[PDB]
Amino acid sequence: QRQTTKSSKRYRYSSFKARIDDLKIEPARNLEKRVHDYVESSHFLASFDQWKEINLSAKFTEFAAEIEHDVQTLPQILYHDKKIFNSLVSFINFHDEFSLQPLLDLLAQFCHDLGPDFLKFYEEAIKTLINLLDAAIEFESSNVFEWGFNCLAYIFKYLSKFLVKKLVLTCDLLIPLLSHSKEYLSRFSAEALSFLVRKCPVSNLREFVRSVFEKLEGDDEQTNLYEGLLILFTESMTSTQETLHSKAKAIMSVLLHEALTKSSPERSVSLLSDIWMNISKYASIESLLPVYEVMYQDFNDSLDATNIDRILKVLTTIVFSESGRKIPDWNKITILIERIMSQSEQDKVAFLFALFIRNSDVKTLTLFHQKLFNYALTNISDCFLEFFQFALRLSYERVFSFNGLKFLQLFLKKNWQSQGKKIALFFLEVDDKPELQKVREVNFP
Amino acid sequence: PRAPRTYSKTYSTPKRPYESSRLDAELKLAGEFGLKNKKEIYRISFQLSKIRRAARDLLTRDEKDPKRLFEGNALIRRLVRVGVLSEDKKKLDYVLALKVEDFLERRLQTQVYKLGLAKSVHHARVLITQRHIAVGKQIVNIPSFMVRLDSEKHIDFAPTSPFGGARPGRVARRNAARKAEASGE
Amino acid sequence: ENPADKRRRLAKQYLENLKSEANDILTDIIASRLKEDVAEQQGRVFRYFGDKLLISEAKQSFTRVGENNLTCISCFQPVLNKYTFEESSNGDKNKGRLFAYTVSKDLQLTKYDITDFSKRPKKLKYAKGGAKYIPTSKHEYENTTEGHYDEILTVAASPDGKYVVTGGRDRKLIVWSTESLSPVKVIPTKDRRGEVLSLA
Amino acid sequence: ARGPKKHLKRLAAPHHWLLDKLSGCYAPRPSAGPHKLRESLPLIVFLRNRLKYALNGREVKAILMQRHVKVDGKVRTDTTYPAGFMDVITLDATNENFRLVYDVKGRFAVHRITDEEASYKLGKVKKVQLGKKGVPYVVTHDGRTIRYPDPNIKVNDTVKIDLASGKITDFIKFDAGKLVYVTGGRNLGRIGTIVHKERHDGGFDLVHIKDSLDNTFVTRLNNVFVIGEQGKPYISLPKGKGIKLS
Amino acid sequence: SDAVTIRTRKVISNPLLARKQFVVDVLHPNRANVSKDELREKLAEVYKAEKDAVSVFGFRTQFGGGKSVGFGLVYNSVAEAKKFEPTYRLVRYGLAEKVEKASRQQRKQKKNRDKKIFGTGKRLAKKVARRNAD
RNA sequence: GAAACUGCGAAUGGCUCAUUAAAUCAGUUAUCGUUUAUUUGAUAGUUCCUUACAUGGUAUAACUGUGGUAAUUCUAGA
Repeated sequence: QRQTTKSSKRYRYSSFKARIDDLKIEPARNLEKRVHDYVESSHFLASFDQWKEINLSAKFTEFAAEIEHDVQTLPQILYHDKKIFNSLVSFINFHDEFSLQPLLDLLAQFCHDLGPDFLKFYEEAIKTLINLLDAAIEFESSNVFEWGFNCLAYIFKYLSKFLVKKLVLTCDLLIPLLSHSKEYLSRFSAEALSFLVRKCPVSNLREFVRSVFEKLEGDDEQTNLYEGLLILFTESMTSTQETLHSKAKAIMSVLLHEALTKSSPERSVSLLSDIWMNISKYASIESLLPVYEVMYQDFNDSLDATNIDRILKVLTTIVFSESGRKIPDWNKITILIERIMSQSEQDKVAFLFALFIRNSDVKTLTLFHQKLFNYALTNISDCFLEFFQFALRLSYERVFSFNGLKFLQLFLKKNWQSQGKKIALFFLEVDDKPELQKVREVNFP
Repeated sequence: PRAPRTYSKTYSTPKRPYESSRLDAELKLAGEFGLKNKKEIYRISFQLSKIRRAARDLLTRDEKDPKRLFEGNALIRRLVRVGVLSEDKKKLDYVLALKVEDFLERRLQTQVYKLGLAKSVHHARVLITQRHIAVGKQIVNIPSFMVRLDSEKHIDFAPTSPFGGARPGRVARRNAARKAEASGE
Repeated sequence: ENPADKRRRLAKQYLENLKSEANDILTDIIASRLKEDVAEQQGRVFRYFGDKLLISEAKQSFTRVGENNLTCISCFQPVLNKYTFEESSNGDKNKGRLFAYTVSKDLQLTKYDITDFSKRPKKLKYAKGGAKYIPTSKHEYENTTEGHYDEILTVAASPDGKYVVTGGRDRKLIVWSTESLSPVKVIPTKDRRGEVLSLA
Repeated sequence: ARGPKKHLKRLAAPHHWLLDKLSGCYAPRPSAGPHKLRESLPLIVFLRNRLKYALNGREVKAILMQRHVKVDGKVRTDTTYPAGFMDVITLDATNENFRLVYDVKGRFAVHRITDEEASYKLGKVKKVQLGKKGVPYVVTHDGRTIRYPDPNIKVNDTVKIDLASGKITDFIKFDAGKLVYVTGGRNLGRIGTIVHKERHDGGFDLVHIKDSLDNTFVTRLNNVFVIGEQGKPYISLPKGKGIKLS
Repeated sequence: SDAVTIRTRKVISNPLLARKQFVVDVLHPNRANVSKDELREKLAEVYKAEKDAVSVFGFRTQFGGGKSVGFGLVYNSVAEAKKFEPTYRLVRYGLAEKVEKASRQQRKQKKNRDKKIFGTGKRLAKKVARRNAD
């Protein structure tokens, strides 16, 4: 229970964790009268003059002395490129908060001026930034976290096309901050790199997805990298207020293919499933429908391989996600189910069938319930009793309005001698509940 | 429970208020300088009485006493800035020999009449209080303004007025609108 | 396609020109040139040609004019911005054409071309006053007759190369365009003795 | 009255605050604290009437509750805290330290102060005593109790105190020929070397002081405050260095 | 003929309340009394802050006219504006809302009545309701 | 976040000069003759010592309900 009903006073306390949990990153979600984009004699010089007025600290005053003698114009910046940057990096490594605000703003704007020539300072700029952020962990300051990650967002935004072309080196740089063992570091770094992921086109995106799945199998033992990748991709898809967009459906297609390859890790398939879970909980069905089309399309493309259990994993996630309120057509889902069954020609099958029995539509179950229980009776033969106990625990009255007793009797007639102890355990469970009197009523071989 | 602002009486009736010589004196002063009040003449005579009393006491004190030097130099420079005491008379004896005609000549309506923005002293008074005359940038409409020397060079008509500047007054432009409509009919 | 990249491109061409001029001078330096082109902005004298001048051979040329009693001259010289990088002059048909504007007691304003430092000032265009611009009220604030009617006395050319403004004993102050010498605006001084003596 | 007063009229206030006599009836009664009532500067007077960093008492509350003001190393949030004489008031966002010290005209004086000088603070050892469990301490002129002093520290002797540890760095004896600041009385703000302590018994010991233009005056031992040796003030004096002129 | 000319003096960067405080001299010849809305727009354009950050108050036209001297404040963000401004000035500039309350006498009289009621009141209300119901 | 318990404040402020002629008061002293909420700075390992400290016990308010009375910032029983 976070602070929900605001009070009448004006100055709340707002502890540090509350401020971080309130904090987000996107300055394009934000907006104001941006001074550096507003006045244009030189971006660095405009921001420098505003901060010379605003800030009165010893460290920024010394920096102001040096570089105020150096820069007054754009060829002066373009010539003394190295001196300015090394002085900036010197004071950021001096690590003083009162001066840490304007130097971060100036680093962003200095890159904006020095655009496609910044790519030689860019690496150790990022290094000093992440060292600053770990120092900020040591001295808790939501201000410092907000400034530093806004500087990273600005650098990504200003050098979009080049880092997009070279995406795998950027995440190779940010993995010490993406897989960091703090929830907010992984959250913010994932949001920034998520903006770049949204900006990237399809081919470099495919390369990046393949590389990051390989890196996740490398960090099999790590779970916080998994969580960081999850929050990264889900924000790249969800980025708007209620509607994921066309870049999100393209991202979903790329992730679907490169996860349904026979080389991708099943942990990465679980990551794809959790991404789909977050998206299904977030977005509405009108904005969701083309993503559903893409998913059904890619299922029909690659349904026939050694990836059938993998398809089953993603499909169980789909049918579970929230309810039928996000699912367009259980008829198409039924076609997929029969396709997967005919291709299979176990436990996940029982889970899928139980989730379909509980969550799907009765108007489709009226014509699929025969084939469903026949698929269960054929394929998951030993598992059918476990499936039936799970179904009765999830929703008993649905199968009871349907034909649970008859299919149970047919299963008993077909097979009783292999798992009679399992039969006894099932009946031993179903005695105590007063809601299974038809199961108390059923007949025997 | 506030602190009291201080007020002060600016004039003072003389000892014998009815005396033929002083009545004709004030008639001469009022008609010559365009005044309106024994109140105004007593205002100036009270200021001059205070000044000459201070100067007399600084005379009676010892020469090169620091009290005399300090207060006498301050009094002399204030009078010189007013313009009543000239440059070459920078002494407490001439401060003793000043008079009401000097002060009423440093007033503003006398300066406007003397510089020639007005035909008479009463015309000068009317101009000032109709807000036509500025001293530098500031519109003054007080006929007892006591200019200094630099200000005395700076007196001129005001940029708001119809006389040294913008659009004519309501009488002129109403007459012009009337003549325009009468030529239209 | 981005304005920051356009500024960077103009600055890079400027730096190419600086390195080439440093090489031709050689047949430190670039840093000093940049510090100079900024150091115009600080208020200290820096331009130090006090002894490089050769006055003993300074070539002189009188040019006699037609009207009588030139009163003032102001010459417009186009320079280059350092913040943006286009030029000082407005049009593209000028490209740094040194102009001069002269005003004369004959109520005549005249623009000469002086772009060449060997030939004489060539009279490009002119505009003359006269007595048809005398105000009909003569006693009012309105003095906005489009010409000059008595004794123009000072000229000044705007640095953007669009306007040149002239003022004289007629207590007006007229801003003329720089091409057709057409009077775009006329501001009375609104004073009976407000004669305009010198502009800057 | 049947108890302690809580209000101060405007004209009742100490004169050296330079409080103008029309902006109200009450002046910030300085809360009980280290310094006495008639020689203390509340933080509202300092921040508003002197630095002009605030326009209202509500802005002084905003500053202090934002926790910017530190008085002798520690954060204060009471707007009428009695910041007295020889004080260190650091504003961090403005990067300034202020030694509060008197001027020649008898008023308090902002003194801009660097970090290495703000790190310490003088204090006039005024009561040396033996406390419980047999430990000795000194009581300086701002209530600061410092256990375990040097054995040579006596009454009326200056002690330079390290602030961030509350400890005694060193001390300056009271002999003739030291540099003496005068704090109360007619001559307050006149820095002069002490010539002779005229000492009476049961009365008040007067002190004959002679300053750099070799002018001589007399004050009391209560108003005398030792700064340092001849020509070596331990603190940085304000402009004019405490010399009364004509 | 007319061009409002704004100049600022005594620009004190006050980083404690995150603002810049100055003194605005307005010259408006052949005109009167430029609006605080217009001054806030123009000061926002000058100082590159937002109009919601800029605040001005206390203007005074001189005798004769043509000049009015005042005061201004420019916060470093609209967030700092909403944090440090007074509520009456936020009401002026339209940021906050003018809350609706009863007059001083009405509030004090309701205070005195509720001061005379002890407890919540509802058991007493049931008691006197059935009492008058007898 | 109402109510009520708890803590603090209500001893300041505002008004008036009735009384009082070494009394109040003004200037000057003393407390080596006493109390002091608050503010500020310091301050308290006591290890053991014969038969729960991962933390003892009672109540009462507000509240639910039953009432009295012409009536009050009245209150009773449970």
